[PDB]
Amino acid sequence: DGTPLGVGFPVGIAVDPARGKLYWSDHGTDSGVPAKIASANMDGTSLKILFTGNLQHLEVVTLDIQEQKLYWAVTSRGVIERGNVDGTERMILVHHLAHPWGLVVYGSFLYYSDEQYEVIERVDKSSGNNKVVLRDNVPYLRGLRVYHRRNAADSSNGCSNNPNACQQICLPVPGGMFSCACASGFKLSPDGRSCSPYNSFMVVSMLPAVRGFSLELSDHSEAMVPVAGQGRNVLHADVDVANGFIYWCDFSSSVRSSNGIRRIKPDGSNFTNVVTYGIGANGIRGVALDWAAGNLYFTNAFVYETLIEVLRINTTYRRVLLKVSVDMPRHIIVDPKHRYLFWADYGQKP
Amino acid sequence: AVDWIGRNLYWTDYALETIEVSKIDGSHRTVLISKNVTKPRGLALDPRMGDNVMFWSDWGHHPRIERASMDGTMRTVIVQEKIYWPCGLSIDYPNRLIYFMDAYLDYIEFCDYDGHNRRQVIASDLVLHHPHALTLFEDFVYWTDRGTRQVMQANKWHGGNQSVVMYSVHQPLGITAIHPSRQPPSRNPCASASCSHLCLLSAQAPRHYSCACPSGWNLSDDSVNCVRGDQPFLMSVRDNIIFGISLDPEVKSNDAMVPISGIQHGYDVEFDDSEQFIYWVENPGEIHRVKTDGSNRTVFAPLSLLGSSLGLALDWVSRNIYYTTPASRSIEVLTLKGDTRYGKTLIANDGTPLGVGFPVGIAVDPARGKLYWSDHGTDSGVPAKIASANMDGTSLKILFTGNLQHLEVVTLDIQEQKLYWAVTSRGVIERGNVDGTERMILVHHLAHPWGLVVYGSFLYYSDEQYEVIERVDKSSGNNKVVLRDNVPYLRGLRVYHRRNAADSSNGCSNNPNACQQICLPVPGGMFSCACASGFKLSPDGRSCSPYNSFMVVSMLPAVRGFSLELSDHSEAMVPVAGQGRNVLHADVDVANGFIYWCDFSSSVRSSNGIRRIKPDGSNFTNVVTYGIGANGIRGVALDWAAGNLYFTNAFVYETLIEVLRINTTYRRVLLKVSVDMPRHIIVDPKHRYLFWADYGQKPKIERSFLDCTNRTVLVSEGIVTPRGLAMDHDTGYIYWVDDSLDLIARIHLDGGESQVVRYGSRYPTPYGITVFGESIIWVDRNLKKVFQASKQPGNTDPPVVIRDKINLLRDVTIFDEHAQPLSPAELNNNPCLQSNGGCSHFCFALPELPTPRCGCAFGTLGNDGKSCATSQEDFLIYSLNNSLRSLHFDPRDHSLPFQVISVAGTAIALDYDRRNNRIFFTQKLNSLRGQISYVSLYSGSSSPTVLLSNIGVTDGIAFDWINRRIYYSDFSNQTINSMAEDGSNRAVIARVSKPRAIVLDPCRGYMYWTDWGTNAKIERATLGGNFRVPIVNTSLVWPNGLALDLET
Amino acid sequence: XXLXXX
Amino acid sequence: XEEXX
Amino acid sequence: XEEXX
Ligand SMILES: *[C@@H]1O[C@H](CO)[C@@H](O[C@@H]2O[C@H](CO)[C@@H](O[C@@H]3O[C@H](CO[C@H]4O[C@H](CO)[C@@H](O)[C@H](O)[C@@H]4O)[C@@H](O)[C@H](O[C@H]4O[C@H](CO)[C@@H](O)[C@H](O)[C@@H]4O)[C@@H]3O)[C@H](O)[C@H]2NC(C)=O)[C@H](O)[C@H]1NC(C)=O
Ligand SMILES: *[C@@H]1O[C@H](CO)[C@@H](O[C@@H]2O[C@H](CO)[C@@H](O[C@@H]3O[C@H](CO[C@H]4O[C@H](CO)[C@@H](O)[C@H](O)[C@@H]4O)[C@@H](O)[C@H](O[C@H]4O[C@H](CO)[C@@H](O)[C@H](O)[C@@H]4O)[C@@H]3O)[C@H](O)[C@H]2NC(C)=O)[C@H](O)[C@H]1NC(C)=O
Ligand SMILES: *[C@@H]1O[C@H](CO)[C@@H](O[C@@H]2O[C@H](CO)[C@@H](O[C@@H]3O[C@H](CO[C@H]4O[C@H](CO)[C@@H](O)[C@H](O)[C@@H]4O)[C@@H](O)[C@H](O[C@H]4O[C@H](CO)[C@@H](O)[C@H](O)[C@@H]4O)[C@@H]3O)[C@H](O)[C@H]2NC(C)=O)[C@H](O)[C@H]1NC(C)=O
Ligand SMILES: *[C@@H]1O[C@H](CO)[C@@H](O[C@@H]2O[C@H](CO)[C@@H](O)[C@H](O)[C@H]2NC(C)=O)[C@H](O)[C@H]1NC(C)=O
Ligand SMILES: *[C@@H]1O[C@H](CO)[C@@H](O[C@@H]2O[C@H](CO)[C@@H](O)[C@H](O)[C@H]2NC(C)=O)[C@H](O)[C@H]1NC(C)=O
Ligand SMILES: *[C@@H]1O[C@H](CO)[C@@H](O[C@@H]2O[C@H](CO)[C@@H](O)[C@H](O)[C@H]2NC(C)=O)[C@H](O)[C@H]1NC(C)=O
Ligand SMILES: *[C@@H]1O[C@H](CO)[C@@H](O[C@@H]2O[C@H](CO)[C@@H](O)[C@H](O)[C@H]2NC(C)=O)[C@H](O)[C@H]1NC(C)=O
Ligand SMILES: *[C@@H]1O[C@H](CO)[C@@H](O[C@@H]2O[C@H](CO)[C@@H](O)[C@H](O)[C@H]2NC(C)=O)[C@H](O)[C@H]1NC(C)=O
Ligand SMILES: *[C@@H]1O[C@H](CO)[C@@H](O)[C@H](O)[C@H]1NC(C)=O
Ligand SMILES: *[C@@H]1O[C@H](CO)[C@@H](O)[C@H](O)[C@H]1NC(C)=O
Ligand SMILES: *[C@@H]1O[C@H](CO)[C@@H](O)[C@H](O)[C@H]1NC(C)=O
Ligand SMILES: *[C@@H]1O[C@H](CO)[C@@H](O)[C@H](O)[C@H]1NC(C)=O
Ligand SMILES: [Ca+2]
Ligand SMILES: [Ca+2]
Ligand code: NI
Ligand code: NI
Repeated sequence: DGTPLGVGFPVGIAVDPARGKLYWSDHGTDSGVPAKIASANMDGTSLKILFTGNLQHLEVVTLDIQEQKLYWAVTSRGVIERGNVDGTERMILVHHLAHPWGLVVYGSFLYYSDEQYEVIERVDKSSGNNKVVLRDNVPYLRGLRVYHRRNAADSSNGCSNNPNACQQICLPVPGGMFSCACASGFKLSPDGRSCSPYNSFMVVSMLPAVRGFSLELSDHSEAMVPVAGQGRNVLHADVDVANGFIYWCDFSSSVRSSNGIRRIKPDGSNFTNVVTYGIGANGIRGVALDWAAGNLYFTNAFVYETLIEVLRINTTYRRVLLKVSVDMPRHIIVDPKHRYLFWADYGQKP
Repeated sequence: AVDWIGRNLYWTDYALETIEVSKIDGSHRTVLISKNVTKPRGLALDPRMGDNVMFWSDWGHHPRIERASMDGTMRTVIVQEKIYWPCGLSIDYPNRLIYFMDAYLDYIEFCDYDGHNRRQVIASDLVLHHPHALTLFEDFVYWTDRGTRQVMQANKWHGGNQSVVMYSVHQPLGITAIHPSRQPPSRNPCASASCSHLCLLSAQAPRHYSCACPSGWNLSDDSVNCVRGDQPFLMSVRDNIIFGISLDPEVKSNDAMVPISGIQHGYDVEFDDSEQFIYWVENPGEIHRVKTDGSNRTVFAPLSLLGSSLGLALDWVSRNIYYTTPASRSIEVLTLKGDTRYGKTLIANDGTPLGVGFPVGIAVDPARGKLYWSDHGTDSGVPAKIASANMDGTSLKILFTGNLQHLEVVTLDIQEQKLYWAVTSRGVIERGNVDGTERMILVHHLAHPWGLVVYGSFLYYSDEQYEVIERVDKSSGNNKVVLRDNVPYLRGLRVYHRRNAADSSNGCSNNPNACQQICLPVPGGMFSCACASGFKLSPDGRSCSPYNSFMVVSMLPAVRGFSLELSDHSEAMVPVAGQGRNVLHADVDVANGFIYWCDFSSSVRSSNGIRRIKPDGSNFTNVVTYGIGANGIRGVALDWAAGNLYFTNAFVYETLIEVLRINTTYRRVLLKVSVDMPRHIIVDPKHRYLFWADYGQKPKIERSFLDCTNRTVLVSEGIVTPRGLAMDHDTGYIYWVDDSLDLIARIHLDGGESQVVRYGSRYPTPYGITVFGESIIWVDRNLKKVFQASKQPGNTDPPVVIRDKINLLRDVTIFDEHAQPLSPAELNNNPCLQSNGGCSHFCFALPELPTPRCGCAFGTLGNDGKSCATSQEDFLIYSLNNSLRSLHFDPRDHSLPFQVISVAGTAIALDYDRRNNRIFFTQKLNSLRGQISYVSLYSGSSSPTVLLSNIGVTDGIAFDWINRRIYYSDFSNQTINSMAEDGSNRAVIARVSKPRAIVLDPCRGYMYWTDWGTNAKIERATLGGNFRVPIVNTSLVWPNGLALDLET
Repeated sequence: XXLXXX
Repeated sequence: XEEXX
Repeated sequence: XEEXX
């Protein structure tokens, strides 16, 4: 979102199972989130900005759980830095690196790989000091990790103490508590444990995909399983609240059969083509659904003609209402309450 | 549309959305109608006295056909009903009817001048698909269709009697009927007018003319005289066009100057009010200019050979223009005065933060001699910053730094000494003092600021994402005013205004013509003389001399030279770049002033070869082009003493070490190997040794004599992929680099142990090395840097970076007289220094001997020991395209028995005549024109003497040494015929389907030949052609070759 | 054919 | 003659 | 080939 607390361009992730806090490194966005090191509860509740400053080409972040200090690398300055999770103490650990890509802290040593030096090096986690080379002349180096024994007994939280507490997803929070979550397109029930479909949300349609966002701005989750993938080029979308459907019209100038009107439930099921036959040279340029009578209104946009059509849902009856040549209706909204149709025209004589 | 009475010229511009008028000479143009017009397509006008009226058609959001007086005053709308796409107009002068057309409603109609008596010529008809333009004649109307791509004719009153005039492959847009009746005469009221500049006809009764004047001119109260408007205006450069818009937001005309159309990728502009010129850069690396009225739109100078320039700033006192080259990481200057252009690079990208990382904007202060630029920084020492320096490039300083991600152009307020800039990452415009003390945010919540300029009490900025040009108060950023809106592709801004050089004079104006080439002002009223690229300032402080000491850094795209002193960022040589450059290694000829390099291309030929150029960019000539292997020239070494150029050309499975005597055609091979692959070769005339590196199977470094005869290995253990090697002559050590070992090491010429100079992770890919004085200089491919460090092993000082962010580094060499000594004492009395040692072709010195071993390019060395003659022995001869070439029987002897003989046409077969010492060979010309000739092998070596012409293609030839007559076969004519050695009598021996080769046995009276026709066989007959029999006539298909051995 | 002459 | 990806 | 760009 517009606030600095949101994710701008997240690169790395570190998780602290006990004490329940996420940590991530962000490249920032223009006129929005800065490039910063941020932290939040693993359910996403309390966004926070820990370190901001000379970070430009920020690399992945990592966490030393035993010492509770964050590590990250800045390519624009060629350094590896440390910082407490409190966001207070910050210092430079290694100098004169070329392009750090991955780094990991285990035991008393810190391992980092430089993609431009084509090397993997080990240094102490308190300071550079004893530099040791593990591999050299290795091209295309990337991130690193240490495979080691960590058990559920050495650290525990709410989601481990209470299995089967949440029906779909359990997310720990600081203090030993746990927060239940319900997938995508589902909303947490008032009991706090079960799941129900997202009764109230808003629909935004992009050319690549159709997505749903909740009205309450504190909820960053997707309120609807996104409609995306190959063959998607969305011009408009309309909703059917009672029957639980979302109608959208695809467009394609070159490839046919990519034109028409489709339907889908907000949970991602029962995909079905509604209108496929008789689409004009320019696709369906507008869609409007009459939730009272069950009528669907849409606009066909031929090269020199424009039709306004009706289709009764779950029914093959399809009718043309208007045929115009000098006027070009484009976007249709229907009002069953006052029984009117309003459409916008942006051709000659708008 | 031309005005034949008033001698004017009208046109409609769809992109500019204006209707413009000028004289018929194309001068004094102005924007006539610019209000309330969106898409003007059609245009017609009636210059007759009774009308003086013009018509145009606009197909905007509200289509209409409008009329107005020819001076644009009395504008009315005549057709705005039943029109969707008005396209094309024409006037019927006799009866005063205006014909118009519509491409959407598909009709042709006409009306009177008031648009009242509307009739349909062609309507509700399918003859019209997408008609564009029309013209009239006597009772006929012609029009063009862009849909059916044909020109039509019909009756102009009812549309009957239609026919197709013309079919056209492309869409026919314009059409006019040329005849005097279409252009009726009348009285010219404008002919008596006293108006300066433009005199436009009008429909007003008293006078029927009205004076007007071009864009940027003022209409005086006399109503006949105009004066140039000196008021300022804003130049709004956009991605494809530059507009001059007035500073008054109420004026929406965009006609303060003639628009500068045809821009490729516009970023910013720059002006010189002394000559009223507007400057902008172009992508190919050029700077263009044009006057405010469009008189001398021309190119002006080339900016950089290795990338396009982005920023622009002009000094109106010293008459220099500064620009930034982000592709080359440099800030450069160019000279406007004089007919000869001089350019220099001021600041480059060294390792220090004070250097130039990625210059975006630049603003100059001619007085006080200060230059400011905004830097994006790099993934290196250079951060994002606002930096300042003197205009001679000396005192680099960092003024502001911090949260400056995605910086934009920087603007200087000279009157207040305040810097202004925009930051996209935070969407703000900030300002601060030139000394770097104060800083505050002035404008908030911007989307993507691109341009900004300070003039008077206001700050103008253009936002590329809001598509708006806005004026705000420069002191506080309050009182926002919108000038333009909904304009896409918004780019930088600049205010054109008159600025006198006298009120802001500097050192370069008080002392003109002091410096030979370039003058650069400095703080304190002084000036600093400077020289163009490739020249060094002489100690006298005024003249210029070419660089005599610089390093030649070799890259794949270009070959560039840098000074040995790190404080000098000037380009020490004119860069070699452009089309066709893909260079592997370079070498220098200091004494003569030449730099050699080898270009390589894996696909296209004629790109491989060795070429030479002077360090000032004069007399580029090719050196070696013929006979380059598939892998191209892989190493260049020049013997500055003997004038020999050694190189290694690699084939797919072989590689040769080859010598070419410079300025001469003498070229010979010294060594041919398959297991070894010598790649980089160096030569040492002092110790008289030849070294090279090998990085194939069994990598090593080899040492050998100048003739490649005493090959020994110096390093063969702990070495993989030695990219390059270099030598310091004063100490006699060989330095080499290993990218596969991250190792830089050295070893003495006589051998011993290898000394590790530098190694470790911090040396990923060293690709080329050189030695100068106490320091080694090498390039690193991965780090994109050119380093300098102490030559002595065991040193722990970090290397200093000469330059940074150079892509595709390959090699580095020193261009200095100290690195190529010429005195006999400094070369250990090397022979071949005088008269090439007396040798005729090649002069190879030997390590301790006082007499040179002369080499022979072709032939054998005589008893004299310094002259060459023909082999006088047995050898092979073969024909290769248009030449006859020779070869020795010994595979280990690479000398040519005789120099290649050049012939006309293509040589196919040949045979040798002992007695006269000549070669009888055949030629092929055209498809069927064969030919037979002979050439002597004696010292005369005249042009080949022809024996016959106009004969068919000949596939073989044999000579009878006993009977002194020549036998040859004609493929195209299916006969084998004979001839005397003088030509003379000719006879036919036999007929054959496809004869190729012939062999003779005169001492037994028999003659053999081969045939590969429908049935392939080898036939025998007497030399007279009698008793023909086939010797072998089974299992043969294409028996091309025949040879007879008398010894067995 | 589209209207724009370009 | 309209908008498309 | 070995290197071309
Ligand atoms: C064209 O044809 C399609 C099918 O191809 C129809 O789609 C169906 O529409 C009906 C409309 O009633 C849908 O039925 C509704 O389902 C809702 C979800 O059910 C879940 O949650 C409820 C609890 O809220 C559980 O009981 C249930 O088991 C599920 O877990 C229900 O909430 C709706 O309840 C309403 O009706 C019931 C029964 O009468 C009442 O008891 C309730 O009070 C309430 O009024 C309802 O049952 C059905 O899910 C749709 N199926 C599909 C495949 O999507 C379209 O309706 C039809 N088009 C048009 C325009 O008519
Ligand atoms: C051709 O026609 C054009 C348009 O009529 C004339 O242009 C005007 O010329 C006058 C005189 O030079 C200009 O007046 C000056 O304006 C300055 C500020 O202008 C800016 O701000 C105003 C609004 O505040 C805008 O309208 C304007 O576009 C600019 O953005 C003032 O600072 C000047 O004041 C100073 O000089 C005057 C007179 O000497 C003093 O009295 C003041 O104390 C002060 O020192 C001055 O008022 C006017 O702005 C111009 N308009 C335009 C559109 O630029 C040409 O002059 C005319 N040419 C000729 C030769 O006839
Ligand atoms: C193959 O063929 C090429 C030509 O195609 C030859 O190249 C020429 O080489 C000679 C040297 O052998 C060059 O001559 C030199 O020119 C220099 C530049 O002269 C300018 O600057 C000087 C002052 O520095 C002015 O006096 C002069 O007017 C010019 O403005 C001179 O500096 C050199 O002088 C040196 O040698 C002379 C004697 O020759 C001494 O008297 C001087 O003291 C000084 O030591 C010299 O004159 C010539 O310019 C080259 N021509 C071209 C076209 O490049 C190659 O030499 C030839 N051989 C090989 C192996 O390549
Ligand atoms: C530009 O076209 C517009 C639209 O027709 C004109 O605006 C109208 O002009 C008439 C003139 O009588 C007025 O009666 C209306 O009140 C105007 N409407 C608006 C919204 O302004 C406008 O006059 C035209 N301008 C020019 C210079 O041609
Ligand atoms: C094409 O031209 C012919 C004449 O060559 C037209 O035919 C005559 O038109 C006049 C005027 O309408 C009539 O009075 C005559 O009776 C016509 N004679 C014939 C032979 O038809 C014809 O009208 C033109 N084409 C069209 C369709 O108008
Ligand atoms: C701008 O254009 C004009 C017109 O071509 C140039 O003036 C001509 O210059 C040539 C060569 O000096 C003369 O032979 C003509 O007589 C000139 N014609 C006129 C109309 O004066 C002018 O030189 C150009 N400006 C510059 C400096 O390039
Ligand atoms: C092979 O020989 C032919 C001639 O038989 C060469 O053709 C000539 O090429 C030159 C350019 O190098 C032209 O200027 C001549 O006009 C050509 N002559 C004829 C008769 O066509 C050809 O170039 C040779 N091929 C190579 C690779 O050198
Ligand atoms: C291939 O060559 C042999 C050469 O002998 C031909 O054999 C002769 O054929 C003729 C005609 O049949 C006989 O009269 C001879 O007696 C044969 N000679 C011998 C010694 O065999 C043979 O005919 C040739 N083949 C073809 C297809 O021409
Ligand atoms: C809708 O979806 C359910 C579950 O995917 C499926 O079983 C059912 O057949 C579908 N019904 C229709 C009419 O699409
Ligand atoms: C070297 O350059 C100048 C300028 O082109 C030329 O006049 C001179 O002839 C050239 N030298 C040779 C030998 O080509
Ligand atoms: C060069 O090669 C010859 C023949 O192999 C050998 O005898 C000689 O010692 C070598 N070196 C010198 C000093 O000539
Ligand atoms: C073949 O012989 C013919 C006539 O018998 C002669 O005209 C011609 O020149 C010869 N070959 C060619 C070139 O066709
Ligand atoms: Ca049409
Ligand atoms: Ca390496
Ligand atoms: Ni990175
Ligand atoms: Ni930007």
